[PDB]
Amino acid sequence: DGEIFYLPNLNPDQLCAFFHSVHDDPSQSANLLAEAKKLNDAQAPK
Amino acid sequence: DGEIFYLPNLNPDQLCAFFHSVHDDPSQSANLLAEAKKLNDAQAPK
Amino acid sequence: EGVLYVGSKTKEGVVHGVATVA
Repeated sequence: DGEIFYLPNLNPDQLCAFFHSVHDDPSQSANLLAEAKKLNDAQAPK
Repeated sequence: DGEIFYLPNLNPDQLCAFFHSVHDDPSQSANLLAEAKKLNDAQAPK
Repeated sequence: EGVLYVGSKTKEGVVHGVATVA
């Protein structure tokens, strides 16, 4: 029942933005989560 | 370390404040934790 | 069908992750 994907890279605005689209319509969640992962990956500050 | 906590009942906007306190003040991410879990506690019982 | 806001209480003390529920 679901797995976890942490996005410790994304700032509050980005982070909040992910579920904002999701919660409006949980169908795109997987897609959104992806862009979250992808974002996390895109900027991934070490 | 790594004590997972779920915020299913909180909405993007509810969670918004959490990051804001958390990223602005990591020094209280636990006291902040309390608040999100508080909020997730607050609105939890529908 | 959705994603769950999850956090993990760690060294930094709170990470914002997602539990994607199918």
